[PDB]
Amino acid sequence: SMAGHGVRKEINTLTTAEVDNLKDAMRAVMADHGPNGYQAIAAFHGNPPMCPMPDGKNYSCCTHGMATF
Amino acid sequence: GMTIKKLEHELEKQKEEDRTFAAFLLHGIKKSADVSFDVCNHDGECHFAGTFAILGGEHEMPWSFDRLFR
Amino acid sequence: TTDRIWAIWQDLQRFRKRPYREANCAIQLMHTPLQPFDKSDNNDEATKTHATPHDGFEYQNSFGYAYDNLELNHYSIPQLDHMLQERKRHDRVFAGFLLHNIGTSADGHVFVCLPTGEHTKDCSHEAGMFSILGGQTEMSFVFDRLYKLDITKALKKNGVHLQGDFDLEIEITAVNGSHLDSHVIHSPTILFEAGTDSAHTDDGHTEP
Ligand code: CUO
Repeated sequence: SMAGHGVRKEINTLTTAEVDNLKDAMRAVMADHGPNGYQAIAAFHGNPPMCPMPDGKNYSCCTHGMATF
Repeated sequence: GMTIKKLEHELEKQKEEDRTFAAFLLHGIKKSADVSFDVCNHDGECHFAGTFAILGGEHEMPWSFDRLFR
Repeated sequence: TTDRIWAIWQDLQRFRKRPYREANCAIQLMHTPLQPFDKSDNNDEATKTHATPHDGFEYQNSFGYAYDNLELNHYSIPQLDHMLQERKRHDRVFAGFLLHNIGTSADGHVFVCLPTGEHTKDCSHEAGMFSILGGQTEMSFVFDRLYKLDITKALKKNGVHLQGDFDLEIEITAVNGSHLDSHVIHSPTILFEAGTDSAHTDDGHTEP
């Protein structure tokens, strides 16, 4: 099983193996076209705009200037 | 370096002294901007008060803070 | 349920590929017959045959009773194994108690007090507690080994490291609520447990 919790650690303490895996994983992430792709995820933040408002207007999804941020 | 317990202690220490603050009311200014403000005496002598930034862009959702930024 | 958990451990053991029905500890005790099961007072023939604890391990077919499911907290056996490993991941510090449980049952509470206040938390007073069941009737028994309890979370919370000097304070209370003299009981030890990867030293040089 590959499960458990992920560990987020400091960047300055970069361990070569860790960095390699990240770079490779990121590379693959960037490559994939799928919805769980780099482009798709990035889209959530702002452009292209992912959010609909009921008028049909499109706006950036990220919540800023709010408690929810 | 501080531990949680330590940090809390550190923070309280800050509380001990009186402080003066400038408060800003911020709302969506349709863009990202950097603000710098200085405190000036009547003389006109000024010193750099501080800086804060606003992240934004077109098609941002509208927002306004309920309270002031200190 | 406790018996079921024992069974659970047993099945996990096989996952580990350790022998399921094999104990290589307290060999002397295992062979001993277990009274009163041994005696005629016990009509149950199966139990009498079962008296040696060694035979006890295989509940299945011996006892002829099964459990609907052998899982802990809805975790599959393989799931538990994986779960166990994760726990292993972090370094851990434990307090060990030598239990010479004697007298009536009592509850014990303990926490590690730190020498300073200030910024640092005062005595958390809640390392954890364990209880011991007992009565006057009980035959004297002493644990061969220490009883380990994982202090790590609390210690980290207080922000102490393993190295940090700290004392352990223990309070023993009877069910009655009478305080028991802690002096007689030996103080608990602090053990630090790490995985294979251990730390290298600052002072001195390990490699030649
Ligand atoms: O950008 Cu939307 O917040 Cu960091």
